[PDB]
Amino acid sequence: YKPAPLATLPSTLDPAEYDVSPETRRAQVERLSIRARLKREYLLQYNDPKRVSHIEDPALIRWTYARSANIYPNFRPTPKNSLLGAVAGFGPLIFWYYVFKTDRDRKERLIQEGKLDRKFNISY
Amino acid sequence: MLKIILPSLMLLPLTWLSSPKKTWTNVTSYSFLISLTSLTLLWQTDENYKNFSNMFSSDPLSTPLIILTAWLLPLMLMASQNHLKKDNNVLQKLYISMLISLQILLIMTFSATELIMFYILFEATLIPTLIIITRWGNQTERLNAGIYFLFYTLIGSIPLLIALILIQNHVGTLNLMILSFTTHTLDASWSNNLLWLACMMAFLIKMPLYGVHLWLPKAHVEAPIAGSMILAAILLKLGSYGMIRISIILDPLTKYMAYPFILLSLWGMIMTSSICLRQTDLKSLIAYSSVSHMALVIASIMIQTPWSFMGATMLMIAHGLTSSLLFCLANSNYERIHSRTMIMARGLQMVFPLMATWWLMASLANLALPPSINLMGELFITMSLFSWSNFTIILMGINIIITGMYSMYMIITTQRGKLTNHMINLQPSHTRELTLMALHMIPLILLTTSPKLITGLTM
Amino acid sequence: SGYTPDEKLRLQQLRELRRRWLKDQELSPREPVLPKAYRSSLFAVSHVLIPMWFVHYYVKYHMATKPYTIVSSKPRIFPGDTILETGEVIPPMRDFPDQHH
Amino acid sequence: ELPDYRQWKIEGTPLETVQKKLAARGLRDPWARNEAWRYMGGFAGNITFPSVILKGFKWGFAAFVVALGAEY
Amino acid sequence: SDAPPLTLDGIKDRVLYVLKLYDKIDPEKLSVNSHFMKDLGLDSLDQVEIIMAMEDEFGFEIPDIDAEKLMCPQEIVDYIADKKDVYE
Amino acid sequence: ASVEPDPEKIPSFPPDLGFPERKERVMVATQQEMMDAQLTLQQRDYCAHYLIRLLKCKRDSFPNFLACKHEQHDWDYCEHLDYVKRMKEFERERRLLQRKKRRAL
Amino acid sequence: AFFKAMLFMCSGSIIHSLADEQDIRKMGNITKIMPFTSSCLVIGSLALTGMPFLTGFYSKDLIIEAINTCNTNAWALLITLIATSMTAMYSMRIIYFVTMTKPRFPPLIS
Amino acid sequence: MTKDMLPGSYPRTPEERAAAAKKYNMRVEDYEPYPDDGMGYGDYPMLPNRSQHERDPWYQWDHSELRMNWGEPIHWDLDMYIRNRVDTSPTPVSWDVMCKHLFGFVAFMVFMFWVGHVFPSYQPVGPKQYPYNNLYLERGGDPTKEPEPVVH
Amino acid sequence: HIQPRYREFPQLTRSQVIQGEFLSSLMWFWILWRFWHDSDAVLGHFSYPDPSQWTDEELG
Amino acid sequence: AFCAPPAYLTHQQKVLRLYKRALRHLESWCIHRDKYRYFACLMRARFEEHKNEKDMMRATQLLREAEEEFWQNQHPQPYIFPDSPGGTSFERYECYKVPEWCLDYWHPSEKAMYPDYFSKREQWKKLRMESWDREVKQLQEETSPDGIMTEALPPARREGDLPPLWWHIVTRPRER
Ligand SMILES: CCCCCCCCCCCCCCCCCC(=O)OC[C@H](COP(=O)(O)OCCN)OC(=O)CCCCCCCCCCCCCCCCC
Repeated sequence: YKPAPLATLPSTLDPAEYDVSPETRRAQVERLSIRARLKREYLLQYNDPKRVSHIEDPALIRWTYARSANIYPNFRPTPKNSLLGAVAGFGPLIFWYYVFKTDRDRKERLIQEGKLDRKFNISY
Repeated sequence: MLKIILPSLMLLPLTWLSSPKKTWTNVTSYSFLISLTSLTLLWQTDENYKNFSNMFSSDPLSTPLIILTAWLLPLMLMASQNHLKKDNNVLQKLYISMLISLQILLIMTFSATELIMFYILFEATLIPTLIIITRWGNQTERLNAGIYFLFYTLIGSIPLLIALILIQNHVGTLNLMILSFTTHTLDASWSNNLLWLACMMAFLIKMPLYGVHLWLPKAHVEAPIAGSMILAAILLKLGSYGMIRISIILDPLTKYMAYPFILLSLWGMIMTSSICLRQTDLKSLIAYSSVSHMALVIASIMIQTPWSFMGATMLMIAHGLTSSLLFCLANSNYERIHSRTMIMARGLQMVFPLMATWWLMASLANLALPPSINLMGELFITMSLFSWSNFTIILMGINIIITGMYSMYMIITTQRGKLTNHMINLQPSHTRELTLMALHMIPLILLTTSPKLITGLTM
Repeated sequence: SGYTPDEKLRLQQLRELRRRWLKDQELSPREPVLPKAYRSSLFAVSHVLIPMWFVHYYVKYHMATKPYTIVSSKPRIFPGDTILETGEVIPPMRDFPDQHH
Repeated sequence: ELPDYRQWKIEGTPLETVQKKLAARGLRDPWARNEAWRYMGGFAGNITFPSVILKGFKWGFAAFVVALGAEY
Repeated sequence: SDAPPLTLDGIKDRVLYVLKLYDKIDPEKLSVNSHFMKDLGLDSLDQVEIIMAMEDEFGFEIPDIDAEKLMCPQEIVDYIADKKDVYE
Repeated sequence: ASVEPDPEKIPSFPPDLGFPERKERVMVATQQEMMDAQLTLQQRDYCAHYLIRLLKCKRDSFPNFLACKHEQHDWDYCEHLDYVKRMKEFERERRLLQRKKRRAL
Repeated sequence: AFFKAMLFMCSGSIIHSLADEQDIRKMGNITKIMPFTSSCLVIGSLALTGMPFLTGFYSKDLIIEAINTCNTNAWALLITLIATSMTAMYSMRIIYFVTMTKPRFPPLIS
Repeated sequence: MTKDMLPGSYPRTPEERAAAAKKYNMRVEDYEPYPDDGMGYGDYPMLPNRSQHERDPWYQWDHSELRMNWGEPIHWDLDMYIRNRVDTSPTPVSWDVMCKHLFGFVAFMVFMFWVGHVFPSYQPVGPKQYPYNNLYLERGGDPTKEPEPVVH
Repeated sequence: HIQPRYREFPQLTRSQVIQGEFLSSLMWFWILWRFWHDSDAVLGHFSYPDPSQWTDEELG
Repeated sequence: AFCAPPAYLTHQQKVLRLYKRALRHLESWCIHRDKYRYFACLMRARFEEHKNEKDMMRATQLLREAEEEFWQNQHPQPYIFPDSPGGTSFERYECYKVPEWCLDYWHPSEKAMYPDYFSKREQWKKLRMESWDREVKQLQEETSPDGIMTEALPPARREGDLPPLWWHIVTRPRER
């Protein structure tokens, strides 16, 4: 079974979950004792009488800030980024220009003879 | 025309001459009653356009924009009733003394026969918008966008102030309905060629290209509920309106010169709509959709075919009502959760059953649902572009393929799924933010029925 | 793997509470206060008769009055029949020599 | 309600003649008296596909010969 | 439109019904509070055999970590019921 | 292919060659009577004369629609011939194609 | 429009009668337990393939006739003739695991 | 909310990693951000690209329909890895052999049409002989310009 | 009416079985009443005429 | 859905699960019943053989290598029950599970109909308000200061008290 970035391989392959080691097992404990400090803080805050508003969910607020207001403060113009940032803005924008002017010029010269005898058109 | 604005001048004392618990009702009451007075100028029994005064006038292009501007007022005057509910008496009147100035100034723009009176009102509509955002915005970044909105615009508008003056010195009067007659062609000269950028870009700042549009998300996201309506509904269109006007005196040298901005729109008319797929904030999402659609107007005026203008008035105004609608739909949740994000509330329609019908009918106005005026707007523009070049549909089609996704995905991840049962603060619906949506759609339901009214100069 | 005792009252006290809450049953004794021919020979009157008076008034007196709303095809004439506008009677068809079947 | 738990014997079913091949290896199959409510009771297992492709052939064919002698 | 509401006795008289078909344990001398591993002579593997009949009896396949816990047949009547919201 | 050299690409009548007095195929139905009976274009053979019978019965004997079977047999038989008449032009052109190679000696 | 408007219409008579299950695997004696749906499903599936007059003939015959009587193609014939014997196979599969093959579905006969 | 409760900028000074993970509620060894190759990925974590399908459809998550809890840092691209758009879940057939039997089956199945269009299944018959010339008129032709010479 | 049966086969309520037996019984009347009459599902009756078994008479 | 999965405490339920998965990925292959009842016991013996080893290496190398084989021998469309993940009826009747807080927004002419249901509900809210600090206090003085915490799943210690977090588990809407 050959994995990929998609169709990723399951847990039952991929030799984690097997090595019950003193240093590999302590991770799963404190990686989960933080998951129970936290579920707890939600369950204690979810059904609390007088919680009236919603659960603020700061892990989602750290996500949106990271994605729309912490981007330009972490921008360093390198290569792989500016050639990458010019092929994307001007690349197709220059591609289509040589696709339309050719059509407009193809279409135009065909008028100048009459080789594009126009069908029963009014749309101009 | 004076009959229409001079009352709007007189709504402004009425706010200050009315007690607090009786002034919303009145200035809401009569602002509808202005709309009727603002609606007599559909009496266009002949092609002889309605030239009331030596400065004012009317036009089958302006007349929709006149009437829409008076119809968003009661709509928006009412949407800010629960916003700024707890505050001082005076701000609760001053926001109204400012949100009426937009009615007066904008009606004086589309009524205008000249460009300077339009110019000084092109920008005098900016004082009542920078002031709404920065003084009632619920976010820290309210100021960074007010600067953007202030300064993206003027950089394009001050060369416009240099070309309008020059056309006077060449002609003398500088108005519409003379320059359309004294329209001497141009010699394709570098001197005579930067004039395009002068008298075209201020209007392409407002209709946002795929470049300068950064004021469009930053301004919406921060405007409370109503500096996004007028900022999208009409002010966003106020750029388009001038380009239908001023493009008459430059028609020989826009055949070739518009290939950038016929094309800087069509490409970014996909990019914005593609961004619109993968976006978190909900009020940042109607914005990018509004660039994708007004990008089709930028690629309308630059073909100058008659249907292309028809496909712009039908797409501008139609976008003006579904856009202002969706903000009400979103701010009908921000008043509850106080967050713009689109995943925080993902399972409504168990709780807001009837509002879901307004999200639905609005999304279908957002996309092209045919027996309508958005699709009629997104179609005649598609037909002009086909005639322009038959390889535009490879672009215009990808947006349609996209535009059916986000306008559904907005329906999915806010009204379909498991409810967010950690929200006790979902009050079902006020009767007041549930007639806002009626004052958008029933117009579309009716304006769809007689879109002979909504066409422009050509038809 | 077998319900440790301290994981047993949490899983039983919730029951007598759930079994009680779940017994918030709607009171069958008393609940919301709420202060053929005739079934078929009026439907057709309501829907198959009265709208026909509205449509026929529309199709006979607006559509028939406009030029090209109602335009048919021809009534498919075949040889050996007359016509109810002029008495044309069209001619019949010739030999049909034979077949075999 | 819920008939007796002593009626679901294996004998006669296809499980009988499936238990042999497990007895030839020695496993005894603890189940197959639960999954046996479908062969012995009511469902007297015999369903050949020429009983649904032509179900109703008897009466209908009998109904034809009337019409076959109703031309007169 | 059918399948009347099961209430706790058509379970208990139907769970124990099932266990008597197993033929490796339960010689008509079990009970409702009768544990498996300690006082009936089962393996842990012999327990996964049991839950599948119950799964095959209703159709709501038990998760991985709930068959680990369910040993007594009362506990099986005790988990089926808390989920399906019986005792109206 | 179990080689076939070149029996029929798919033409008919590259030659009209043959026996001297070959007759002309004759139509039975007058045009103006026939086109004006709204018959279509892809459906009008030389056997369009049996098919107006097929519909002058179907038109007037409108109920008991099982009435024109005695007249579809009249038509479709004529349309079985023309499918055979062209079939003779397959075998004719075949043998002719074989006869044009038979004269290659 | 008289087959899929039947088979769904006649298989949803199963999928709602017994539990919400809707696969061939876990249900297998619909004939003896339902003499009605197992009588009209055949009228659908047997009319689906080629049964010489059941409306899978007055449609299909003129297609299977016309397709092998015309200058059309070679490969698109076979992979329709093979598929013409394939509307029989999976229709023979509905009428085997659901309609034959002594039952397999949970005990409660609702 | 606090300024130093939100994200930051590529935690050099490894004591910051000790603070970032406790900010993101993560074990320190589990924390590693994007490789600092320019773009705005700051101190935000990597979180290997799991979809929200292989998360337990069982255990009763807090953010049900999204398979997350109140914290447990969100993935960057949680606008495709939700359980509506993309599934990176395992697959019984490997990927590379999935993308071989598909394009392999089609590409063969395409080439078999070309072989058919060269050797179409044609009936041994001639063409249709229409009543008149080719009728010439109701097919489209003016009877003011020429008639035509063709005849059977 | 509402009569589940955990196991052994249930009652028939003789309107499913008579209509089910009738709808299928109505077929083989119609299929056979149509095969006795309309037996044109085999070659028609038009005698495919022997592709090449005519010995050059009426050949050019 | 009711008990938390921790980090798995042994090799056991990694096997008792593989006897659960694969055994269910055989009835799909064995659509019939008697056939399935034969090939299951042959799958039983493959575990009843190599039952107890004490060589944990070779005990895993039978286990890990089972899914170097099982993965390439399972069924693409297994039989997953309705109401279970992926298969149908899973989230079907969730559109009709409203979360029971919304019932505290009606008013008379909407809840004055049947005043009996709300004659109960008000004193449930009292059972909840008169039991919260007494609940959190039991959570705070719990013997769970350090280290391991799966959830601690604390019950009500035997007095007149009302247990830990229960407005979740009680009052969750009804399945159908
Ligand atoms: C509760 C409000 C009820 C309102 C009335 C209900 C019926 C509404 C019908 C609306 C449809 C018509 C809308 C547009 C009509 C436009 C007519 C108009 O304004 O044109 C100008 C016209 C005068 O014509 P002009 O050529 O200038 O010279 C006249 C010479 N004597 O001007 C006119 O003289 C006629 C103007 C008619 C405008 C209709 C709107 C009136 C609303 C404003 C008055 C509000 C009164 C509030 C109560 C006052 C206290 C009693």
